[PDB]
Amino acid sequence: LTIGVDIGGTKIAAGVVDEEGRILSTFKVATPPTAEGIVDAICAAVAGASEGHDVEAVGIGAAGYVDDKRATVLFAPNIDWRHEPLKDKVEQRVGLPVVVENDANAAAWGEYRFGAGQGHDDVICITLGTGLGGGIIIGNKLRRGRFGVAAEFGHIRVVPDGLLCGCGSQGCWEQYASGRALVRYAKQRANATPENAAVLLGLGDGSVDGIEGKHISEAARQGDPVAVDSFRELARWAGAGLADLASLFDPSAFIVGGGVSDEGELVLDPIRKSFRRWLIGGEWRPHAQVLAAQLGGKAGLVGAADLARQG
Amino acid sequence: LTIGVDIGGTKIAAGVVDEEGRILSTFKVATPPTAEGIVDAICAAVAGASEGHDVEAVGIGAAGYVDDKRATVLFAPNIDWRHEPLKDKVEQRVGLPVVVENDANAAAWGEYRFGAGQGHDDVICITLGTGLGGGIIIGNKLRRGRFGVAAEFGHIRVVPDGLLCGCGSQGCWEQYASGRALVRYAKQRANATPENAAVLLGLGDGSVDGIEGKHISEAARQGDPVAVDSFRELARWAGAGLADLASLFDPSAFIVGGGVSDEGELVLDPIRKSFRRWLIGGEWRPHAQVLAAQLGGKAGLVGAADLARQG
Amino acid sequence: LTIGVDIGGTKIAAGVVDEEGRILSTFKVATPPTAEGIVDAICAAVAGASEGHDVEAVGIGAAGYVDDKRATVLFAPNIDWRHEPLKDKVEQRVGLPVVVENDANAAAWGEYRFGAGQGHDDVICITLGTGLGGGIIIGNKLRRGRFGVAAEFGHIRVVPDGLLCGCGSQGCWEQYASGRALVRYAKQRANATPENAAVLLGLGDGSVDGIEGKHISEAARQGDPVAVDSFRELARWAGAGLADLASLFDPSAFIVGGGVSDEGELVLDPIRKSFRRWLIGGEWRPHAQVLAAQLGGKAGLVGAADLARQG
Amino acid sequence: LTIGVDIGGTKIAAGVVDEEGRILSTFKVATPPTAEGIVDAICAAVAGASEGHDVEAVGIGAAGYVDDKRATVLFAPNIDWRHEPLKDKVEQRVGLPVVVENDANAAAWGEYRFGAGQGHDDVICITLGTGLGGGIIIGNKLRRGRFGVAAEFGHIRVVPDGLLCGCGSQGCWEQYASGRALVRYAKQRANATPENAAVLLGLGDGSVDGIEGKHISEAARQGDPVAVDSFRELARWAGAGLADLASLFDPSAFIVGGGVSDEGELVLDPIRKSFRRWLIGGEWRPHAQVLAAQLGGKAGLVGAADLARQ
Ligand SMILES: [Zn+2]
Ligand SMILES: [Zn+2]
Ligand SMILES: [Zn+2]
Ligand SMILES: [Zn+2]
Repeated sequence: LTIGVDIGGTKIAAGVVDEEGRILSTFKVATPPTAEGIVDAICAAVAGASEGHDVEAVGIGAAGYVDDKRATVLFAPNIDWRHEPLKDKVEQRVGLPVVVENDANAAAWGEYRFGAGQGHDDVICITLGTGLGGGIIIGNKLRRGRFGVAAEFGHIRVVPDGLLCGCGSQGCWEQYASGRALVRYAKQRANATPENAAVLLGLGDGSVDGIEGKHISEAARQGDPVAVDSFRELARWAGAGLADLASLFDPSAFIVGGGVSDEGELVLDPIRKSFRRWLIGGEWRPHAQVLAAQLGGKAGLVGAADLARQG
Repeated sequence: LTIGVDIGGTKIAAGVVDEEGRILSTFKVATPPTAEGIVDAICAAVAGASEGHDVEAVGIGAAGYVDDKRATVLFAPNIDWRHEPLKDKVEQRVGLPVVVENDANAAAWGEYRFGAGQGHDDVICITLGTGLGGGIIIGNKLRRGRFGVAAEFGHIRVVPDGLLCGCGSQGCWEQYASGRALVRYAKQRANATPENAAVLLGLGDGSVDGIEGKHISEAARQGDPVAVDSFRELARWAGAGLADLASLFDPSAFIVGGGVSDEGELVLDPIRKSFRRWLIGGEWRPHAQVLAAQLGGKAGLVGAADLARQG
Repeated sequence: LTIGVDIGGTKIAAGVVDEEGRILSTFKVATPPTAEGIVDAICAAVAGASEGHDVEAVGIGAAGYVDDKRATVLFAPNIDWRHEPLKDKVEQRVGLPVVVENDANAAAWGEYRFGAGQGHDDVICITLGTGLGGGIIIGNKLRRGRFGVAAEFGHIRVVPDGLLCGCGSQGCWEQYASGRALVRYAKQRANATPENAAVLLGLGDGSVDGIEGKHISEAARQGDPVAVDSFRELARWAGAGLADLASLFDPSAFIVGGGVSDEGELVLDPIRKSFRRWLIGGEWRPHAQVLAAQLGGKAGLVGAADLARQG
Repeated sequence: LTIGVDIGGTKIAAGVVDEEGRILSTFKVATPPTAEGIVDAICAAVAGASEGHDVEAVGIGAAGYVDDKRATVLFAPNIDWRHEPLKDKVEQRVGLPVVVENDANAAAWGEYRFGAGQGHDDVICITLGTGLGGGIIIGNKLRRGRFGVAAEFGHIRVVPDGLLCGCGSQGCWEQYASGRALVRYAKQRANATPENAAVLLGLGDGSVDGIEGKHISEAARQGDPVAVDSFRELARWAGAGLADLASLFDPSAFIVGGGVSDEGELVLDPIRKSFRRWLIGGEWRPHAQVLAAQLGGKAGLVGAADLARQ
């Protein structure tokens, strides 16, 4: 029995989780803008979620690069952590041992252990959020890398001299296949051909900026030409990438979750269909599966809890 | 005590390799023009290399996708081989256990176990030649992939819609970081500004296309502006690539070898400099060493012989 | 009243064309393998077509860089002409006044003066064949540029570090927007997803290699999915580019034509839809029309003739 | 005898320009925040400059898409203007006839008629500022295009699915060869190897983001390895471009001017050399000349002036 925490931009969330990934308790606080308030909000959230239960360790999913010690947040893009010991600060204050994991590595292990990855051995997970993140599992282990920063798939350059990424470099995959990307793609199309977007503009404020990640997903189901076109474009870079990861890792299966994948096979099919249409030498090689995530949002919590059991 | 085989375009070497990766007796045969005759020449070579030696097992470097069961060449670009059961074929006609490995994988592992990898756990190898290829070690074991076809690095797409590649896909990395690329960039630069290739051209037939691989590594070490600056361009693509593999697996070390690196730190240093510059991170995330391969060309032969002791 | 010449690769055709651009007599002659044999063959052609006809001039469509004096082929890619004085040669030997033009320019002028171009002042014609080619008409004149070599739209570099081109460069538009292109796209796709290209692979010989341009323009209208997707890919590069010519010259009408446009609204339409999708200034700038090319094959001859009317 | 006007984010300038492009007077008014106020400050500036002189017309340098009718500003990326009838509004409030030109096109014509274009026919002008803009001259006539929005070189896509542009499409040339681009390249390379940028970080504030356009040109003329390498990187894209315009227009000359070129052959020689390294089939074809722009900052103003006489 253990507790996991997903540190998710709007809300932090803690929970007591059994050996089969069942949430016995949830508790949530509004994420702080500050640096040190996160530690304070985390313990607050641990102490709320423990709720009488006899807890052994605590695993935290932080959105940022976490080290190979599973101890420190090396760098987050938003929140100012400079080599900040998060294990050390929280261990001394909730008494119990702590382990810190990359946010998506948590999700990755979450889906693999209790989700769509059950009964596979070699598995790559992607998540399509505002950005694009993931994790590896090879041989039944999470693979952090030697320094702890492995599978930062979002910043594999896809387009040289590409778009400015939120990380510094240009052309990162995260700027072409993601929730950010999707919206760019809508707006671009939307601006040129306003007519073939009457159902999609009719959802926001009517004007070319009122477009949001939700508006597209729905506007597409009702087949709004521009909406569905923006999924193709996404599906493209999405699939391209999967094919590149397929060339490098050759998994049994990719497991695509994310906010924009909790939409279903409106998105998942085109990407599976792009992947196939972009994989190399498929004639001779086995095609990996492109499965969707089962645990949706919960992944990282459960992932983190169970990752807090490993040595 | 075990034999390794390296199936070269010109010639097929079969050597006896000991526990410590030491070639005790190489033996050679010419590479016939047929597909089916190669299987004879492999046996012919394993015959003669094996004279008066207590041999246990035999590994084969295959220039194509090898499966996970390590027994068939699924597809080779230059040998007419399709689902060709090289293992069963040779196992039957030599009388000793056989494994078949990807040629890139053998050399990757050969370097990891007896070469430049010693004392590392997570390692990614590249070798630059006509092409680009390599292998992966994560946690002390070669990682072939779920289906046996991993680390086909050569073909991670680096330019969308880019240069035509021999795997039939546009924009692979092989096309930009490889002896073949090196040459292209020289031919372009030399043709733009002939005045700076006073030395480089003099080495070939004084002509526009005379340039060949060797002539550049010669012209470079002789401080020739075009030949030194072609290596700068090969560095950009080579490094930028490693920086991306650094995001995927984030190893403790890249090991960079093959024909193009035989020329030494003239080639490797500007790469190491490119790698550092393209690396996503900054001064928080630590850098993976870029080491020179030690076992030169014998990598494939040696490493194959060791992969013959696995399971 | 005047004769034009279409220097076809398998025959040479001289034609008598009136003030209203309608062909009277037409005399063809085998294309010889020798360079000056084409001169000889042009003169024979000219003679044979000028039967009891009051002929004033002879315009000649040459597929090379013609100069500003409309006289020398400065370079033909196939014919061995370097600085050939084709105007003075052919004048001397047939007694009539002569003028030489780029073959795309003849096509361009023909279509502006006798096709989709009528009632427009500023117009840009693109003809999609093995390559791309075109011509500028601005202020009702053809615009050869200072040195003669205007309008080589084929080789304006759309993908830096892209595809090696006949012109000797990488990433030229020609390689992305043309027959040669469409076919890549089909082959890449068909080999990726055999299942979907079942009609396309029928029309040829079963195999990926057996695919040919005309088989796709058919397999499309029967709605073969691979063959349509390949027409999307083309329409993307063709429109993307048109929208760049639109930002350069800002014409009243583009006129897309030549081999893979004479197929019709199967193609023009997606292009027209892809030009609007990529045009910048959606809501403010009027949209230039995308018209289909009325004269088909004929144009080169008809334009050459009529360009002979002035200087 | 006529009046040109130059509408610039900091100041508007309206001068009197004779037959040979010579400025005889110059008046200036600070540029107000409203769209509806620029209208007035322009009237103010023409009234201020037409002192004593017999002016026959006004030409106006609009920083935005102007139409074929030389009368409307269809959209400006800064000035809040949509289908603004600037010609009519001004004509009626000064009493002299007015024409409204694209600002790049004003500049082009000025340079072609009075500066480095002297004695050419087919000529393409590029000005290299915060962004890249320009104008096309073919057969001694500025070419505005069918709808007047022609010549907009800045936004030919050089890198597909590339950098975000201020027109909202990705990849535009403006994002790769321009004052802004120059800044980015400087920053990137000094962040990559600060040791070769000691001289340049000095001129700024020791710090990677304190880098600005002026700082770099000075750092290069003191041979600062990074400032130079960042004009190499500007040259690469600047020529590649000029090379593709060579392919389209084949002019007798490109005239490269504006903010970044103010620095001279330290910038143009890299470019002039890149243009050659990217020109298609340049042993058969004749090469266009790359020439330094003569009239510097004034071109737009002189240009607008003469464009009021065509
Ligand atoms: Zn990034
Ligand atoms: Zn490839
Ligand atoms: Zn070309
Ligand atoms: Zn733009």
